Amino acid sequence: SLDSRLPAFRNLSPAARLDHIGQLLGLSHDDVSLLANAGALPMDIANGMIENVIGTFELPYAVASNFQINGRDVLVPLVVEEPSIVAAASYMAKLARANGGFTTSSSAPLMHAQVQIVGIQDPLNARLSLLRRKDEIIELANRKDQLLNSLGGGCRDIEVHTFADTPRGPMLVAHLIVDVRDAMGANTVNTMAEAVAPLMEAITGGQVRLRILSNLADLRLARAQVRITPQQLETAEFSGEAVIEGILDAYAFAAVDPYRAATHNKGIMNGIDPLIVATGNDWRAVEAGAHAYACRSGHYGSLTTWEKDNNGHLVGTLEMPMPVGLVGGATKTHPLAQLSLRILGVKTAQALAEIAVAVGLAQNLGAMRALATEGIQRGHMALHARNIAVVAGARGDEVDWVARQLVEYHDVRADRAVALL
Amino acid sequence: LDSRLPAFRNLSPAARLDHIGQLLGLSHDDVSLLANAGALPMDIANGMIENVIGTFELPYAVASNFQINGRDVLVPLVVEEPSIVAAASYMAKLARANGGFTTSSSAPLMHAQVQIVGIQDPLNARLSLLRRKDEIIELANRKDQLLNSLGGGCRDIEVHTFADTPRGPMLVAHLIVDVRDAMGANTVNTMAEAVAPLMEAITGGQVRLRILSNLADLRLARAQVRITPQQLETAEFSGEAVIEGILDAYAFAAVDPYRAATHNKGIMNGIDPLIVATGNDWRAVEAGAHAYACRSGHYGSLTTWEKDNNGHLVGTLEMPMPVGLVGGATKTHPLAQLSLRILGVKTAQALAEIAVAVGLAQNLGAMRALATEGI
Ligand SMILES: CC(C)(COP(=O)(O)OP(=O)(O)OC[C@H]1O[C@@H](n2cnc3c(N)ncnc32)[C@H](O)[C@@H]1OP(=O)(O)O)[C@@H](O)C(=O)NCCC(=O)NCCS[C@@H](O)C[C@@](C)(O)CC(=O)O
Ligand SMILES: NC(=O)c1ccc[n+]([C@@H]2O[C@H](COP(=O)([O-])OP(=O)(O)OC[C@H]3O[C@@H](n4cnc5c(N)ncnc54)[C@H](O)[C@@H]3O)[C@@H](O)[C@H]2O)c1
Ligand SMILES: C[C@@](O)(CCO)CC(=O)[O-]
Repeated sequence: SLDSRLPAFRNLSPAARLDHIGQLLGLSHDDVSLLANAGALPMDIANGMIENVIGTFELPYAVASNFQINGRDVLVPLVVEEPSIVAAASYMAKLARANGGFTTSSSAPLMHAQVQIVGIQDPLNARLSLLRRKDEIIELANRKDQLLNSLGGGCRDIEVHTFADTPRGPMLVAHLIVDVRDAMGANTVNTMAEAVAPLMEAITGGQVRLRILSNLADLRLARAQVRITPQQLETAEFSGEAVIEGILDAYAFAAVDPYRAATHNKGIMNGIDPLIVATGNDWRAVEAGAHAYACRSGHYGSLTTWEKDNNGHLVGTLEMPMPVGLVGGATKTHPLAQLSLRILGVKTAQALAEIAVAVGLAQNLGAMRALATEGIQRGHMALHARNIAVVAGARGDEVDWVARQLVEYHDVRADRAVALL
Repeated sequence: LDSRLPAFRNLSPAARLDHIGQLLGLSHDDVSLLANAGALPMDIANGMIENVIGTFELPYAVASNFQINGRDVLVPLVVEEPSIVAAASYMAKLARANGGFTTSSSAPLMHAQVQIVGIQDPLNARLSLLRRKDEIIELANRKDQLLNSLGGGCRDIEVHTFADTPRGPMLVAHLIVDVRDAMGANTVNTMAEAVAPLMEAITGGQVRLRILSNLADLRLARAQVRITPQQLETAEFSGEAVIEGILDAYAFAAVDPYRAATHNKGIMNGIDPLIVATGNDWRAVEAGAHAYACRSGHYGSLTTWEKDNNGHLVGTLEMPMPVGLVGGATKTHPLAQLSLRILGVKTAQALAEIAVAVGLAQNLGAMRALATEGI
């Protein structure tokens, strides 16, 4: 069984870290070659992915340590540009280990396919006409994709919503509820929506406009739970019971003030989005479903919950839409995306979804723990000290050195870093 | 500069590089940053984030035809999904015929929250804190003599109160800070941590969070576009019919969050790649975008689409856009500095105005294609 603790991983060299990861996972020489050498994404593949390609763009590729999900250790690849993200997530995962790690689950990979109908003077009546013939509609959609049905997916249901008074007149919107298995679902549900559109026009007598997937995938939920004891959060300056209370103060702040909830949820996506990028998935789709879900109640609030249990332990949850894919798009064509999937060892898209929410939950806890105690700057600015040196006017050889002087004076500021003069 | 770039799509990436270099007078140093893979050295990438074991590549593209306030610009984009660069370049082409994209922006102002709990008289303490704002503003600014010399710094204080939370009433002070050419997160977090003790001394509570807000509604960027019906006539539909179909798609997104989420996702399909190419924090931009889209309590569309008195299609995009030319990873990543040289931006707000123009163009391309698709 795998062991993800990785002692002293933080201070190894990039090549030494890569060698250590290679031995743990049994990666081939070609696998480690893809990360030890630039240009893993070939120009012919890149030119065929998006338009007007003139090259490639690199971001650091990292691994978060200590993660244990449903009793099994996991290494998590992350691709991002911001410091302290990987460190905080590894820290919080380390704390979660002592109490069993993370406990996750997920729903079926259900996606919405919208079919918008206009030009109807009786949208409410047309909705009942569609619901009456729903089996005839579901069958038509499922006969368009026999492979997905053989894989255990397909259209499961239809639901119809009406907007009888819009500025452009009455509107009817039918939702196909489609199990997309291991795909993100975009092209699967868009094709079904195109297939059922003429039948819907005949049933309702209106004009179908949009046939498009919805990114508010509130039926594709992934969940994560975590428990932290007061003893794990004790510092030389704060008691662990006080840290837990401060974290609860920060959670209620996010629940009532959207100015905080936006930043609170941003910290969650600081952990989720790099995993999305590392696996070649669409991070815009994940961000849209996350933040829109955060306002489903009519008030933009926190995606996570934080509570104290009857034992005084800090318990946290994260439940959110998580539409990710193992097949389709850049997940299969980017060789480093396929390597990330092998590093994770995930065998279904839902398994990858559960890892993502576990990381996001850990990320949010890391920001809150720092914010409630010493502040965010002490630990974050220390890992940011190289960039502050480049900003103050050094950057040549005067960098990688005056960063130390900032850290040792516990004063990573541009006003201080310019003490080069 | 002429950003039209004919015969660019079917060309080769080298000839594309050859072009872009010729149009801007790029150094052979700059051209080699993109000709040879590995513009980010390990020594640099190892000091950017933690636990670095490699680098991860995404295509680096340039959208054509864009024109902002009369000035032609080339827009670098970094993303994995197709059709984004093409739809943006073809919408920016139609915008050229009517003057291009027209943009404006507010001052680069960011919030810094200081949360204070345990105050028994938070409403009274709010006025006591506001009356001594000049001390708080001064103290915050003496922590960044550099920003103040460049014309920035903490400008104002606002105080909000929440008398009804399960953890008691809270007083939340907002530092209003001009961050000039930086995105501003670390900058205002330092200021927030610096003024918290004085705030506690005045209010008598206990300070908890000292952190910026990503809902940066004081750092708005605005974009405008105009399209005439003759530009939109297809094979089966008239240009007037296409405009009406685009308006139907907009009202759809305006009433249904399930559509608005996808509608706004298309907007960030154009913005986020520019954020990446310039080495900026795309999580902060995404959070500010979507939280702003539901400021009314109803999650709606960030863009607007109307038919003016001439029958022309007119679109807008106003949204928070905290970006930087300096700070974070912008000054550190070599290709990020190259992206800024390709763009020619001199301020962070100028980068912001370009971002919203690309998002507006991306949203138009998505709606034009969806509205014209036949049954
Ligand atoms: C982690 C810190 C940055 C510094 O750690 P420390 O000094 O305090 O304790 P330590 O004993 O030394 O390190 C303990 C453990 O941390 C890991 N570890 C430690 N250093 C490591 C390293 N260099 N490499 C690898 N692993 C490392 C490593 O696993 C280690 O275990 P080990 O014993 O070695 O086996 C912490 O201050 C911490 O989490 N800060 C929180 C920072 C944070 O959230 N950033 C998020 C981005 S901002 C913003 O976008 C988000 C937001 C705030 O706006 C959201 C919101 O508003 O909500
Ligand atoms: N939730 C969030 O959005 C969040 C939270 C915490 C940290 N961060 C991270 O903070 C970083 C952004 O912080 P930052 O923008 O302050 O960068 P920075 O901290 O790297 O640099 C800020 C300093 O640059 C100096 N400066 C010099 N010339 C300047 C000029 N013309 N204009 C403006 N500043 C100038 C200033 O003195 C300023 O203090 C990002 O990496 C971001 O990911 C983000
Ligand atoms: C086309 C679109 O779905 C982009 C796909 O990534 C956006 C939209 O529906 O408006």
